[PDB]
Amino acid sequence: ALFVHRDTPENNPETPFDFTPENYKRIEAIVKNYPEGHKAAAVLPVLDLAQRQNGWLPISAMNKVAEILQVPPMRVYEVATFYTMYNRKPVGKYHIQVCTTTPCMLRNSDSILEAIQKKLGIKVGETTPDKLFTLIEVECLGACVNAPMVQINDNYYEDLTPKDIEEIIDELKAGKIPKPGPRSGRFSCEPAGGLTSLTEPPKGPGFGVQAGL
Amino acid sequence: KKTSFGSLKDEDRIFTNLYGRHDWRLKGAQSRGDWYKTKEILLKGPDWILGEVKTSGLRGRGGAGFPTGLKWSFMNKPSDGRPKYLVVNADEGEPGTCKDREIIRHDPHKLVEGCLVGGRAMGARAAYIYIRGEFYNEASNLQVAIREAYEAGLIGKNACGSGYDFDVFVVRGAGAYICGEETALIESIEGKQGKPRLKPPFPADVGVFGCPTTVANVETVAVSPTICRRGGAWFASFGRERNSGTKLFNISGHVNNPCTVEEEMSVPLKELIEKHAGGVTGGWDNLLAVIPGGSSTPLIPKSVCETVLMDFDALIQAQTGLGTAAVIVMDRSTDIVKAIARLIEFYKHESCGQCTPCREGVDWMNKVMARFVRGDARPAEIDSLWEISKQIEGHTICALGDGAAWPVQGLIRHFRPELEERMQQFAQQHQ
Amino acid sequence: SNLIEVFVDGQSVMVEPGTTVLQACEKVGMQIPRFCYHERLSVAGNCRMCLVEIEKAPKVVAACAMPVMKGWNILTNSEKTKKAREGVMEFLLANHPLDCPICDQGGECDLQDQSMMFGSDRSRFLEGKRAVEDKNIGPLVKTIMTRCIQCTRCIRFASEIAGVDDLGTTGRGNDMQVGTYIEKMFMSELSGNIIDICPVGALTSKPYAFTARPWETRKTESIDVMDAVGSNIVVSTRTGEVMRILPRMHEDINEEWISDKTR
Amino acid sequence: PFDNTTYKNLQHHDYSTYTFLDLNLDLSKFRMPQPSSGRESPRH
Ligand SMILES: Cc1cc2nc3c(=O)[nH]c(=O)nc-3n(C[C@H](O)[C@H](O)[C@H](O)COP(=O)(O)O)c2cc1C
Ligand code: SF4
Ligand code: SF4
Ligand code: SF4
Ligand code: FES
Ligand code: FES
Ligand SMILES: [K+]
Repeated sequence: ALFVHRDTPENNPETPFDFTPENYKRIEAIVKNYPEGHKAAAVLPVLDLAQRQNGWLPISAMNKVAEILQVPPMRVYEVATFYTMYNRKPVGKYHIQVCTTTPCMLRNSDSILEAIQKKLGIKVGETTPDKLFTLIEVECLGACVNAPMVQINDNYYEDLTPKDIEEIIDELKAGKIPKPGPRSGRFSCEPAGGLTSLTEPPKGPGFGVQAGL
Repeated sequence: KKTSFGSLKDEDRIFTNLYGRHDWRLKGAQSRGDWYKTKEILLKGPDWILGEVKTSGLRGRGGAGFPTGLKWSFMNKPSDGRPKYLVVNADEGEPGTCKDREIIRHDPHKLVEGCLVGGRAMGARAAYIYIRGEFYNEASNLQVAIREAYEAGLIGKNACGSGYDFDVFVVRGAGAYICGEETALIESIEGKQGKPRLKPPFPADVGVFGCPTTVANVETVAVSPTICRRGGAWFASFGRERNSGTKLFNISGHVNNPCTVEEEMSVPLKELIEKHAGGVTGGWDNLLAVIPGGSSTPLIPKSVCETVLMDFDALIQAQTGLGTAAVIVMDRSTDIVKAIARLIEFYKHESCGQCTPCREGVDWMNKVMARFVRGDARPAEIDSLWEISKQIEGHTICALGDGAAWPVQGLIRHFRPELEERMQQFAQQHQ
Repeated sequence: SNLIEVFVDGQSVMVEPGTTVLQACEKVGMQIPRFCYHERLSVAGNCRMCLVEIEKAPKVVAACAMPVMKGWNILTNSEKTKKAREGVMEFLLANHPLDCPICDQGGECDLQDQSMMFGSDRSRFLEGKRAVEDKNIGPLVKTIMTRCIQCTRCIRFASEIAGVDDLGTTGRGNDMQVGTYIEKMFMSELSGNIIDICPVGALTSKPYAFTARPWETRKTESIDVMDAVGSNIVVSTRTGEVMRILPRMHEDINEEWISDKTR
Repeated sequence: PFDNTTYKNLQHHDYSTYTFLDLNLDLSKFRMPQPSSGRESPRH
């Protein structure tokens, strides 16, 4: 939770990091998305690619990004510490992120958070001793109508109950990969119990098109 | 003129795959009218396109509600050597707001076409779609759609056979609500901390990479092709004057069926909740307060919600705002002070820290609110907290500071007896 | 011809286009309060101490960054302007440490002086304060970073004047911290100038620490001889002893900087 | 026929770590040539 770096044996400038040959090809595509003379715009995508390859960002990964893009290392450090999706410490294989902002709180995200802690035997901010799970609270994840919800790595699990999340964790332990999305009965953001709109077949090309086009 | 608004017919809805029950890919999109006669729209020219958006009365759907036609016309000027860019704000970070998420993943081609048509009106060479990093699957869906548009010749070199070149890049964020603010979004694209810029300069003069830019919300951009196809006069036929069009609403909190739904502008708040969201949990009489347009808008109590309309002017007259039209509903079992206190905690975690009144003031307000939740305070501190909020409001670089102060002002305005009651209880229990 | 007319409290002044509101006020002898603004650094606009009312405009503008428009009447003393200054000062001091007696800036501190001149005379902050850990950036500049007010002057000086991009901000919001992130020494031949431009006692001279107070020093304007540039300096003395060396502004030689050897 | 009872957005259940960036690599061949500020970077 700190924003200063202290070198340890496992996180120092000589900790091994380098992009794989495939990831170097992907970097060229990232950098080519921006005008020439403004390579620094690639710091965010490239820094995230380093985390995806490595799981987290040691100081050596941040230094490598600075070198590739020819930006001062401090400017990479500033980005790494500003945006919360960057892990400057190792995280469990499954980063469980529970939304606890008011819309999810109003629909009992506390029960979801308590259910996870009881099952995994850990508190918020901790990693399990097996290093498979890390748990944290996050702010609104943009799925408020599907509250309460969690994000585990790249996926959303929605309309959770204490029973649903415990099943999702059991699948993760088993090595299966649960399907994302609502766990309540509906498919996405439609009202439960029946569509109140979009029931009719949509109009085809040219419907209602003004004259003159 | 209409007296009442609502009951939008399916034939008049713009986001016809809102729930993802039809193919979101190009074939499904075209069968639903997307990418139809885009060439003819492009060959009409930027002035014709800008006229249609002006006539439609469309206003920004990102929260501030600026008249879109006028805003996009800032780009309609001769080039000076620099490229020009459209930046689509898909950061969708306001608590309660999840409308843009459904557009991106279920109707991606509406957004892509909107970039081309919207970018054409500004004379932009490319669109940078900034999507919050947490929306990974939605970003991948959009990337698949963009590849389909490229492969079909609908964008890129000679887009839609129109002789206009246009690219559409997707850049992901890395976890910051402040990156939805238009200038902080630009800074993030440039590889810096998402810290908003002062104005002037304005983005239309100096924006992303220092070039003329327009930042537009996903919903604003995604409705532009339809407005051009069906005309601005069709769009302006919905809602009150200066409150035109349809609107995506998110209804969450203490309702029976929390959902996203498209509905006419100026629909009554009560009808929206009861007709689409299945009513307040425990009945309308169980309603306590509603946040009508995302966490940044002041709450309104049940008495105001009886008759208020959901449009820009009606909610302003009710001392709040339409915002993103994210309706958060709280029934009478809610601890209203805790609910608002949690929102100030959110703003404390999202403040970029750049400027003094929000770096220090929001954190200060957060500490007072936490004491107010427990009642561990004196009533004289309520007026003090009101004054602190007014010292943040209007004195910061960006509107996040305004957005943290307004919810506090809403709580004090309508629930001061509740705050004083909590303090009186604490004093006795701790006497 | 090119100049445009603006008004400072009703007094007409002719200024060139691009002149900021703050510069227009300084044409009639009014110094707008500031913290983040420094005329030799790039504009930042983050402290908000320079907010000032423009007549017939509901929102105060950051005078340091806002270009003045033709016909504006800048009210540098209006009730709206004064309340804006009081509010910003209140936020600046809310987490500031009660350090003045032990802080070397005391007596020549812009936070102290602008608090006296533009702030309220008391506190209504009832909470606990922030405390930040100190950074080690070498043997010349002592950091007591709980005193930092996040004005980013040091960052801008290091990047633009010294051409060293080692200082930055890490974290976010109230926890935003100025420093190097990693353990790293700010050894540049101009490093000591960040002591001068830091408005508070966050960055202080290590050799000078605790030895004197500003009011008791005698100032002798003199010249440097450590090189051939001829930088103008002020020799601070007390009771017959040299206590420190300070830059003396000279636009055509050293401006307001000196080298670390001179210092 | 016509159906309105199934979710037709199941492809993303098979997305993986590098899906987004692999697509960005595919899109690279369709882009127009980028503009240039005229220098390698602001520090040149
Ligand atoms: C803290 C903050 C967060 C914001 N987040 C978003 C957002 O997520 N999406 C959005 O469209 N606008 C957001 N905005 C508003 C934008 O700054 C800007 O007004 C909008 O993108 C303009 O688009 P529009 O005119 O089409 O509505 C935010 C503003 C602030 C101050
Ligand atoms: S108001 Fe807050 S988020 Fe906006 S620029 Fe100031 S510190 Fe940053
Ligand atoms: S910096 Fe100024 S206000 Fe702060 S402790 Fe030192 S003398 Fe006092
Ligand atoms: S250390 Fe001093 S100059 Fe640097 S940001 Fe803090 S107060 Fe400003
Ligand atoms: S409040 Fe939890 S997803 Fe929005
Ligand atoms: S001096 Fe203008 S905002 Fe700091
Ligand atoms: K100092």
